[PDB]
Amino acid sequence: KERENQNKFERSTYTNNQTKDKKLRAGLKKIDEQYKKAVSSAAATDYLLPESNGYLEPENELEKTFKVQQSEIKSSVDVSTANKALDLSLKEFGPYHIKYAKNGTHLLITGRKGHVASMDWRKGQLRAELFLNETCHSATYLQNEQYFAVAQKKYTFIYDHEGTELHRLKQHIEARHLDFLPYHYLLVTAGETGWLKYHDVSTGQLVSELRTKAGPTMAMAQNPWNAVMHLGHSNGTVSLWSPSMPEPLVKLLSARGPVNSIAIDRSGYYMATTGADRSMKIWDIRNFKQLHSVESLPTPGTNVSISDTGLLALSRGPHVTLWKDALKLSGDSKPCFGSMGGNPHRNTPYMSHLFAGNKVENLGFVPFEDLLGVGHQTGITNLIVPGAGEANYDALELNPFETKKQRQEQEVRTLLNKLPADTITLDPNSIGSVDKRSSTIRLNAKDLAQTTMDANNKAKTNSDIPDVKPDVKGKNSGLRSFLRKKTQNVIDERKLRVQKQLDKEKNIRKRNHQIKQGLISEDHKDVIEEALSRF
Amino acid sequence: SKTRYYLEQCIPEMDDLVEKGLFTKNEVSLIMKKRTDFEHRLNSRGSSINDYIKYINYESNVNKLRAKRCKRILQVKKTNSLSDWSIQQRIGFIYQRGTNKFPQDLKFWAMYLNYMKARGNQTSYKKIHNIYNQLLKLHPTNVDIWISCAKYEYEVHANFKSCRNIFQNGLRFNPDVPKLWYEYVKFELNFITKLINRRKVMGLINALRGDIALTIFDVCMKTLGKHYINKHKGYYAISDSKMNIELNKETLNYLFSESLRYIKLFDEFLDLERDYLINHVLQFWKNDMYDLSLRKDLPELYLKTVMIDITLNIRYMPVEKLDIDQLQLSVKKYFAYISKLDSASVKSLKNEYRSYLQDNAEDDPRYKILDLII
Amino acid sequence: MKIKTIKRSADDYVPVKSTQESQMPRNLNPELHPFERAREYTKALNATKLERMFAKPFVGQLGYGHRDGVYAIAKNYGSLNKLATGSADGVIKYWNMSTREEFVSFKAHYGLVTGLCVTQPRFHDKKPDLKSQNFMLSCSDDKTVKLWSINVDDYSNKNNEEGLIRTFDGESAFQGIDSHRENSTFATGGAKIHLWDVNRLKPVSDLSWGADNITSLKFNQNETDILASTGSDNSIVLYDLRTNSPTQKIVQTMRTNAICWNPMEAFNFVTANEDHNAYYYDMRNLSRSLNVFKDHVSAVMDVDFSPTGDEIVTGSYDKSIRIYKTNHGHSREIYHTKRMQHVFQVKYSMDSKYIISGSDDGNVRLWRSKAWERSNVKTTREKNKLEYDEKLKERFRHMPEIKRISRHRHVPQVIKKAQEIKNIELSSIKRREANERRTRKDMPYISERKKQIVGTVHKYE
Amino acid sequence: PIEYLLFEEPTGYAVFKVKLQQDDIGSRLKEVQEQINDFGAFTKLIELVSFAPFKGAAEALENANDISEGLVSESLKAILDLNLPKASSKKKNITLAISDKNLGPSIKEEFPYVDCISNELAQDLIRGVRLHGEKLFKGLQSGDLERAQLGLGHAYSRAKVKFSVQ
Amino acid sequence: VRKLKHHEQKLLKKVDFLEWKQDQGHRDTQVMRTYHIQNREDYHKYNRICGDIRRLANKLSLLPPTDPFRRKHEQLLLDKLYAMGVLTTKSKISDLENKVTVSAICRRRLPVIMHRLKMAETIQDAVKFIEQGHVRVGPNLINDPAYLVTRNMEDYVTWVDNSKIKKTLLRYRNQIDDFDFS
RNA sequence: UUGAACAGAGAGCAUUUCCGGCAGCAGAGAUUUCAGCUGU
Repeated sequence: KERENQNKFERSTYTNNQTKDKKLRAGLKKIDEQYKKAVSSAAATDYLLPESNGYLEPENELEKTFKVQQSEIKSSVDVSTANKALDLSLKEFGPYHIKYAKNGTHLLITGRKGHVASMDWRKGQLRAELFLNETCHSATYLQNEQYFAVAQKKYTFIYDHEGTELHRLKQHIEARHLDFLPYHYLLVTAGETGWLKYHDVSTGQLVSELRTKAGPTMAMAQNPWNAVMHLGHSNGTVSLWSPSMPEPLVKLLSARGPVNSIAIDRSGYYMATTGADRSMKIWDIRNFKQLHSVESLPTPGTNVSISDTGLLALSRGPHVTLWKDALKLSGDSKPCFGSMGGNPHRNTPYMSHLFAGNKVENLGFVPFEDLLGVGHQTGITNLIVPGAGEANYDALELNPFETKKQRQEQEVRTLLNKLPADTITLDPNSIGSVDKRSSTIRLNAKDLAQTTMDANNKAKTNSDIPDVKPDVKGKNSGLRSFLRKKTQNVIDERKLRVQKQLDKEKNIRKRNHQIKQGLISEDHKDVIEEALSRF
Repeated sequence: SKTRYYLEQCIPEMDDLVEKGLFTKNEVSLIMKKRTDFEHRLNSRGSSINDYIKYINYESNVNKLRAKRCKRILQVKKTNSLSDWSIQQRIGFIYQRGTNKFPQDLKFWAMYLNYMKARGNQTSYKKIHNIYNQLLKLHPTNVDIWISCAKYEYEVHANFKSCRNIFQNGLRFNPDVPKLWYEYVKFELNFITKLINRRKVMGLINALRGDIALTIFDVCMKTLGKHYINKHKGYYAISDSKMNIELNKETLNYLFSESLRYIKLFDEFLDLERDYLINHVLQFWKNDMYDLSLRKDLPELYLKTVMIDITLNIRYMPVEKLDIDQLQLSVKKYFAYISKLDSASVKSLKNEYRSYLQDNAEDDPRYKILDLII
Repeated sequence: MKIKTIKRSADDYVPVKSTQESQMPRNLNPELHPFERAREYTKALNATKLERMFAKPFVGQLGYGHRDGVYAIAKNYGSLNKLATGSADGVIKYWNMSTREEFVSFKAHYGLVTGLCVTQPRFHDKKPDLKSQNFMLSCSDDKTVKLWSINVDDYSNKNNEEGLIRTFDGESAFQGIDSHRENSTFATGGAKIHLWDVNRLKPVSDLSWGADNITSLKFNQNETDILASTGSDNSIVLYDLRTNSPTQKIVQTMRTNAICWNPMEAFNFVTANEDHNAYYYDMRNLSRSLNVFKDHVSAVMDVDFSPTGDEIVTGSYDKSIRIYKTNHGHSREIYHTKRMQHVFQVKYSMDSKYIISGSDDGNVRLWRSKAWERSNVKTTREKNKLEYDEKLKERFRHMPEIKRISRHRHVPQVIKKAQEIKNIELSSIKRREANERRTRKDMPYISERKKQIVGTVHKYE
Repeated sequence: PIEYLLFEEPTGYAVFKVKLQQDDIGSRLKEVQEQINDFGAFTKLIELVSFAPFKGAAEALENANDISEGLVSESLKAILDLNLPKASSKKKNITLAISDKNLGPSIKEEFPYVDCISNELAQDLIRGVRLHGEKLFKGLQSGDLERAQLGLGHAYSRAKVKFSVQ
Repeated sequence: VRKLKHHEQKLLKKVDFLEWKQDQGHRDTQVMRTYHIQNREDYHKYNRICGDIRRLANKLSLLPPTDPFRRKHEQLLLDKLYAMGVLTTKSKISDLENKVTVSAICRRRLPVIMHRLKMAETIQDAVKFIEQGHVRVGPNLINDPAYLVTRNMEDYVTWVDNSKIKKTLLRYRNQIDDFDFS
């Protein structure tokens, strides 16, 4: 019941800023007891969790954590991990865009000249290698290692497991950025057209075309928590999109100049964006407040990536530089480069690497291992980053050790429970709710009778009229705002009685001004008009 | 699955085991990962009784480490909370699962029963009675379960009526094994010896004889004979009279060698009338089983019956007051043998001579015994 | 520097021997499992669609049916698969509802067999072999109540005098009949309601409120000495046999065609009457129904409780039966067929899983209670899956996109059109009532549960 | 209700304890009639509690002839006395399921607290355990049941015909 | 992907991972398989041209049936495509909408003209032979298989001289004259 | 329908009756476990 890690398992609910029905009160006590019992027996599983995340801790003060070479790491770790830290070297086809699968099993490299390859990177099994002689840009897997989508010279192509072409997308005119929403089965695409396109991969149907209306799209990342896509344009504007709304759900002014790279935490809370104004920014995403602004980098951060344990890798040409606990709200977590005189409130880099001769293309963490695979101008290189991988995976979401029968069955299972595209909101706790209109107090038809009664008495009681008040500075008197917002040709009875009540309000303001200034006494209310009433 | 269910049935004891701070969290994780290995191997496919046994051995070792570490950390024998009974409850339940999954393994059944008896004051004899009940329903043929069951309820609990019920039900199931019969006679003479020695003790402070054992001897011989003749020449009795008579003598040899074993294991009950309770067996041997014990074959066993009868009161020490008082009895028996048989008279005289020369100042009486046997 | 990485060790996750399942190392983090509302929403939606494609409720008609329409049905309350039906040309039958074949068929009477029920007849001189004979008695409008024995194949204990062990006789016709669950007693309604026992050939007593005829009876099930009756002066009269006397009547707007008592609440009953709804009434306060089940379009002819006391089944004169939950007040499922005409007698089998319907084309049909539930025994994986789906449909029950699927059936043409014109007439009388409520002063609000009780003897304070 | 089951077979007598009742009113339905071919849905219904084997081929032949002409033998009496609980003779007897409607009276003559059921529900539970056989027994018997049935069928036939080898 | 069971096949009817609706039945793949088209966009670069001819024939049929602008331009387009070999006959004007087709423009390629002239055995071997540089039209060697060989210009498809294939057919009929190199 | 005596089952329901607190010691079972009495 005490459970030091319950706040990770808590679920937030509706607060309005208690009942008398006994049966409903019992139902609500049962609901609250069941919720607390399920949270406690859910959070009591960290005893059962098998592995533990890695670390590298300096054990000294002369040992800085970032001056540790990969040679020292590969000596100090075991042979399975130092054999996983691969190094492909493929010099003639161009800068290699690297993508992994969603589990750590497969790798998909995409040379800029023509060279695409889907492989098992920890076996030695390559299962597609194809030299599409035109300049390919990016590639992703779709829902398995079985299908992969490549963004070629203009058209996006979809190839199967052994490389045969399955589809040539006539839309997706010039993709440069591909992505996949795997619960929703949507291939997302942006590029040199200013359009964002979602292609439902199961049925085969373009779910949405969205005008970004900001020229070519410079960076694009997926928020894994709610599957909204963050794009990054040439204004230094990040924009959060959903396939339901033909506009961005949010528009953030992140940087000056363009935006080079976007990366999102897997808890959907933080976003690191680097722009070409040599600046990195860390954003809260659930509140859209800017946490950190690391400005004046030595050279513009061309790539950002965020692991499953909140590490933050930045690439600025040849350099790769990782910070640990830079996704926090304290200012003493802002990622710096040097602790001026050993200041322990400064976030010096976790580690670093200099890909000396070349310039890195893009980073991607291997999903469930302690590796950061970065693709560069001559091939691929995994980097053993010890603090940067979810060690305790869930095996009935996605499984590194899966078999062919488990792959077949999990494929049909997720295909069956494919979420629709319209359930992509800014938060996924919104699709059991009631409307944000349609009032909270449930109307038990006595109030519906009362609503018809006030609607039947809106005339001759003036319920749909602003009430008379002379003491509200009559240049903004509400009734004059009614008469001014209405169109000045038409006459209707509502504006007739608003006109009458405005003149009445002006008369009461006239007599209050007169008996404030003292030209007249208390009421003396027009003796002969009193007598001539009844006529 | 269900490995997840059992694996999270195991967490409140280690909530307790970290609260009472003897095991830290970092080693609760270690015993829990080994528990994960074992639980998956148990209730997946491809399982074995050795996986059950290795789980029980690991749970005993972590229990003993928990007791040792509770003594060493807290200087207290037991923390009188959940942590001390729950792992014994776990070991009992692993045993229960393994016995309900593989109920062909008497080794695992016996390890269950030995653990549940030797659990101590924590256990219940109704929790022993239920697992003896289901083991005995599963294996009605394996007689050593009934033997151990009655011996548990007598030589621990001493409930004589219920051990009588156990032996009567087991003899309803297999009236063919002589081991069950001989252990029933053993129980009953154990019972009457405890009965008459408590009679002697209560007499010293301040009806029921071996007749029950004689009746179970009677029905023991009758049923064992019926089952052996119905057993051999198995499928049918399609035979001639030569096979009938030869098989009837064959059952007689089997039955009477076993009643010899009854006597040689009957004699050691020296607090009651061993003479009378061997005299009833000698009297039952004296009658005929339609195979003519003294009129015909089993004539060497007729000599063995006469020899047992002659030594029945001559079961004596070297102190030969009784032998001097009743040597004329053996002399009259040897005279009756010399008056009737021809080669058996010679064999009985020679065997009585070697009997005196084996079971024989006092050497002058030994010359008198040699000149009495000469 | 200390360096630790992720070590997977490859034996804890992919097993050594080839004959066992792989592990499922597992992490209950919500960040691991992201879309927790949409994922179980689409599971609830797929569950509702799978319910709507697994709904196949018709099991089978039993036998070849009668010749002239089934007007009386009684299940026997101790044995699960035996059910006795009486036609309108006399021939009553005992049914084995597993093979769906008759044990025996008796030309019982010459007029209509107007009611029948079952018994364990406690004679004081004969012990009836209840494990081999089953007993049903039957009243008619040739003025007779006959009691029959049936040879029954349910045990093999023994190893034969079937028909008409005795013939009770009256002076007027008989309409309904129901038996006490103990003490060999039964009661018949007719021109007047009599109480009988199976020993004497004459009524023990006559328990008549007035000289108005009696159309239906039911005994109570627990608290086994309270009778209830429907008289054709729209009347519901309770009877108490501890005082051997009538108890209280209420008079309604239209005539009650059937009563059935609650097996699990002992004082609640449900009346099925001619205004096309069924009223769930309390015995200890008969001034208001405590539920109204409102979905038929013609005169409701019979009602039954499930033996769990949880839902009622209700067959009417539109050719359809309907299952209502007890706590709601509207339908839960309609069963119709083209070959089912004018369903007159509906019972809920004692399993609470099947529903027996007797129409007037001759036939007796078996329906499922839950039309999407099969009857096999279920392994633990699919039992957990199916009750998970039912809990998920329950909590998402009124999202619009799954409400409009779990609400939707194919109702036949006449019942549909009668429903929609009843809806427009109901909206017109609501609107005109609201207008006259706007004008006049003394317009009270009578509740829907009091809209139909034109009076009560022995008023309440 | 079908609480215990009696299956006689050439190795011995077995008493099963019924866990779940198969469906009575839908007993001819498709899923109910294929759950006795499925094993993962038959072990939900039937569970073994006792198996008393035979002494040999002599006792097996005598018991096969007694089970033929419907007489309760001593081994059958012993196993039913061990397994079936002491119910009433007048109010809710215990309930055994057999395959022979004229073995029924012979069992009720010895144990009058036992109702013997042989209708089609007990019949298809019986044919379920005859269909599965060695899997239900949890590995506890010695002897190949195929060789047992071969020897027993030859024994029964030679006895019934009075086959002479002389 | 796993040959869905019956409730799955009923619950997800539109799922198909290979054939989509925008593929138009894989006719790019199918006619480029028929005529052995090397690179992927040749079908669609021909499809733009078939679309332009069919658009123009549509707009040009929408004019009144008597006016000479309509009649003259339909005859000019019809003679143009017939002399380009894309059409087979200039008989009726509904050939401009029915029978102009990417497979027609592809049948007018050079390896297909080779195969229909019996200069190879199949379209793949014709593609191999003119990738290997044996085939000239007129005097000049042609090296890419995409070359479109009009009605006049298919009287000049020959092999080059000194080609081993010309040498071997002349020496098959033992008419090989080694004076003129082959 | 009730009661008696008898035979049970473990399958229910409690509780302030003791124990799961230590020494002295015998006895039983393979250096450890179990089986009762004199004061807490």
